Amino acid sequence: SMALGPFPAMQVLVIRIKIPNSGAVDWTVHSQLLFRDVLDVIGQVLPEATTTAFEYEDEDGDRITVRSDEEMKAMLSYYYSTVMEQQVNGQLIEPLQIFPRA
Amino acid sequence: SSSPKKQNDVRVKFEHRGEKRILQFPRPVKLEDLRSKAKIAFGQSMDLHYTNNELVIPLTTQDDLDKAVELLDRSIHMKSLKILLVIN
Repeated sequence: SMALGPFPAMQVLVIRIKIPNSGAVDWTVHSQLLFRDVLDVIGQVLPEATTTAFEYEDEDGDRITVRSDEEMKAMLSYYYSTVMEQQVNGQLIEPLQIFPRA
Repeated sequence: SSSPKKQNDVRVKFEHRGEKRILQFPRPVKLEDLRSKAKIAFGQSMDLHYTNNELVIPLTTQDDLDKAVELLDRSIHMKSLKILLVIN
Protein backbone atom coordinates (compact mmCIF):
# COMPACT_ATOMS: atom_id res chain seq x y z
CA SER A 1 0.00 0.00 0.00
CA MET A 2 1.03 3.64 -0.58
CA ALA A 3 0.44 6.72 1.56
CA LEU A 4 1.72 10.28 1.60
CA GLY A 5 4.76 10.84 3.71
CA PRO A 6 5.59 14.14 5.45
CA PHE A 7 6.03 17.30 3.40
CA PRO A 8 8.92 19.11 5.21
CA ALA A 9 8.59 22.84 6.03
CA MET A 10 11.53 23.06 3.65
CA GLN A 11 16.92 23.02 2.57
CA VAL A 12 18.69 24.36 5.71
CA LEU A 13 17.40 27.60 7.27
CA VAL A 14 19.71 30.59 7.02
CA ILE A 15 18.73 33.74 8.94
CA ARG A 16 20.62 36.79 7.66
CA ILE A 17 20.88 39.26 10.57
CA LYS A 18 21.47 42.64 8.92
CA ILE A 19 23.46 44.98 11.19
CA PRO A 20 23.22 48.81 10.77
CA ASN A 21 26.23 50.18 8.89
CA SER A 22 28.24 47.10 9.87
CA GLY A 23 27.45 44.17 7.56
CA ALA A 24 25.36 41.01 7.98
CA VAL A 25 25.78 37.68 9.83
CA ASP A 26 24.38 34.55 8.18
CA TRP A 27 23.23 32.16 10.88
CA THR A 28 22.62 28.62 9.66
CA VAL A 29 19.96 27.19 11.95
CA HIS A 30 20.10 23.54 13.03
CA SER A 31 16.76 21.71 13.12
CA GLN A 32 11.60 24.53 17.24
CA LEU A 33 13.32 27.89 16.70
CA LEU A 34 12.27 30.17 19.53
CA PHE A 35 11.96 33.96 19.61
CA ARG A 36 14.18 33.98 22.71
CA ASP A 37 16.92 32.14 20.80
CA VAL A 38 16.86 34.67 17.93
CA LEU A 39 17.23 37.53 20.43
CA ASP A 40 20.13 35.66 22.05
CA VAL A 41 22.01 35.36 18.74
CA ILE A 42 21.30 39.06 17.94
CA GLY A 43 22.75 39.93 21.37
CA GLN A 44 25.94 38.05 20.53
CA VAL A 45 26.48 39.66 17.08
CA LEU A 46 25.26 43.13 18.05
CA PRO A 47 26.62 43.17 21.61
CA GLU A 48 26.68 46.92 22.45
CA ALA A 49 23.02 47.42 21.66
CA THR A 50 20.08 45.97 23.52
CA THR A 51 17.61 44.28 21.23
CA THR A 52 14.04 43.56 22.25
CA ALA A 53 12.66 42.78 18.79
CA PHE A 54 13.43 42.48 15.10
CA GLU A 55 11.83 43.16 11.75
CA TYR A 56 11.40 41.30 8.47
CA GLU A 57 9.99 42.34 5.09
CA ASP A 58 6.69 40.78 4.04
CA GLU A 59 5.29 40.13 0.57
CA ASP A 60 3.98 43.73 0.37
CA GLY A 61 7.50 45.04 1.10
CA ASP A 62 6.40 46.24 4.59
CA ARG A 63 8.62 45.97 7.68
CA ILE A 64 6.91 43.66 10.17
CA THR A 65 8.02 43.66 13.81
CA VAL A 66 8.30 40.35 15.68
CA ARG A 67 7.86 40.40 19.50
CA SER A 68 6.63 36.87 20.22
CA ASP A 69 6.83 33.20 19.30
CA GLU A 70 3.38 33.27 17.68
CA GLU A 71 4.72 36.13 15.48
CA MET A 72 7.84 34.07 14.77
CA LYS A 73 5.70 31.19 13.57
CA ALA A 74 3.78 33.49 11.13
CA MET A 75 7.12 34.84 9.81
CA LEU A 76 8.55 31.35 9.34
CA SER A 77 5.39 30.03 7.70
CA TYR A 78 5.46 32.80 5.10
CA TYR A 79 9.20 32.28 4.49
CA TYR A 80 8.76 28.51 3.99
CA SER A 81 5.92 29.09 1.52
CA THR A 82 8.11 31.49 -0.48
CA VAL A 83 11.07 29.02 -0.44
CA MET A 84 8.80 26.16 -1.63
CA GLU A 85 7.53 28.25 -4.62
CA GLN A 86 11.13 29.04 -5.62
CA GLN A 87 12.48 25.54 -4.97
CA VAL A 88 9.91 24.19 -7.49
CA ASN A 89 11.08 26.71 -10.16
CA GLY A 90 14.81 26.40 -9.48
CA GLN A 91 14.94 30.06 -8.49
CA LEU A 92 17.71 31.12 -6.20
CA ILE A 93 16.64 30.81 -2.58
CA GLU A 94 17.62 33.72 -0.42
CA PRO A 95 18.04 33.61 3.38
CA LEU A 96 15.43 34.97 5.76
CA GLN A 97 16.62 38.50 6.44
CA ILE A 98 15.97 40.21 9.77
CA PHE A 99 16.71 43.67 11.13
CA PRO A 100 17.33 44.10 14.89
CA ARG A 101 15.06 46.60 16.56
CA ALA A 102 15.48 48.60 19.74
CA SER B 1 -10.41 9.40 11.27
CA SER B 2 -9.81 10.94 14.70
CA SER B 3 -7.34 13.71 13.72
CA PRO B 4 -8.28 17.48 13.41
CA LYS B 5 -9.78 18.78 10.14
CA LYS B 6 -7.72 22.00 9.85
CA GLN B 7 -8.97 24.75 7.57
CA ASN B 8 -6.66 27.56 6.37
CA ASP B 9 -5.71 30.08 9.19
CA VAL B 10 -6.42 33.75 8.49
CA ARG B 11 -3.25 35.75 8.22
CA VAL B 12 -3.75 39.15 9.81
CA LYS B 13 -1.48 42.24 9.48
CA PHE B 14 -2.12 44.74 12.27
CA GLU B 15 -0.86 48.27 12.19
CA HIS B 16 -0.55 50.71 15.09
CA ARG B 17 1.44 53.93 15.13
CA GLY B 18 3.75 52.86 12.32
CA GLU B 19 4.36 49.34 13.71
CA LYS B 20 3.09 46.27 11.82
CA ARG B 21 2.64 42.78 13.23
CA ILE B 22 1.50 39.53 11.52
CA LEU B 23 -0.45 36.84 13.37
CA GLN B 24 -2.34 33.78 12.17
CA PHE B 25 -5.86 33.30 13.39
CA PRO B 26 -7.64 29.98 13.46
CA ARG B 27 -11.06 29.86 11.77
CA PRO B 28 -13.72 30.93 12.38
CA VAL B 29 -12.16 34.25 13.31
CA LYS B 30 -14.05 36.52 15.74
CA LEU B 31 -13.79 40.24 16.32
CA GLU B 32 -13.05 39.71 20.02
CA ASP B 33 -10.13 37.39 19.09
CA LEU B 34 -8.67 40.15 16.96
CA ARG B 35 -9.29 42.70 19.76
CA SER B 36 -7.71 40.57 22.48
CA LYS B 37 -4.63 39.68 20.36
CA ALA B 38 -4.27 43.39 19.45
CA LYS B 39 -4.31 44.15 23.20
CA ILE B 40 -1.57 41.62 23.84
CA ALA B 41 0.40 43.06 20.93
CA PHE B 42 0.13 46.82 21.71
CA GLY B 43 -0.91 46.99 25.39
CA GLN B 44 -4.29 48.70 24.94
CA SER B 45 -7.87 48.00 23.93
CA MET B 46 -8.16 49.03 20.23
CA ASP B 47 -10.82 50.09 17.72
CA LEU B 48 -10.44 47.92 14.63
CA HIS B 49 -10.57 49.19 11.00
CA TYR B 50 -10.27 47.19 7.86
CA THR B 51 -8.01 48.61 5.20
CA ASN B 52 -7.42 47.88 1.53
CA ASN B 53 -5.20 50.25 -0.42
CA GLU B 54 -6.98 53.65 0.01
CA LEU B 55 -10.13 52.29 1.70
CA VAL B 56 -10.59 52.29 5.51
CA ILE B 57 -13.76 51.06 7.24
CA PRO B 58 -14.47 50.36 10.94
CA LEU B 59 -15.11 46.74 11.84
CA THR B 60 -17.70 46.87 14.62
CA THR B 61 -19.74 43.60 14.37
CA GLN B 62 -18.99 39.91 13.63
CA ASP B 63 -20.72 40.38 10.28
CA ASP B 64 -18.39 43.22 9.29
CA LEU B 65 -15.37 40.98 9.89
CA ASP B 66 -16.96 38.04 8.07
CA LYS B 67 -17.34 40.30 5.05
CA ALA B 68 -13.62 41.22 5.27
CA VAL B 69 -12.44 37.62 5.59
CA GLU B 70 -14.58 36.74 2.49
CA LEU B 71 -12.87 39.49 0.50
CA LEU B 72 -9.45 38.16 1.62
CA ASP B 73 -10.36 34.56 0.71
CA ARG B 74 -11.47 35.50 -2.85
CA SER B 75 -8.50 37.86 -3.35
CA ILE B 76 -5.65 36.07 -5.22
CA HIS B 77 -3.61 39.33 -4.91
CA MET B 78 -3.86 39.64 -1.07
CA LYS B 79 -2.21 37.30 1.35
CA SER B 80 -3.19 39.08 4.64
CA LEU B 81 -6.16 40.86 6.23
CA LYS B 82 -5.02 44.40 6.99
CA ILE B 83 -6.32 45.88 10.23
CA LEU B 84 -5.52 49.34 11.37
CA LEU B 85 -5.68 49.76 15.17
CA VAL B 86 -6.74 53.02 16.87
CA ILE B 87 -6.69 53.42 20.66
CA ASN B 88 -10.13 52.91 22.28
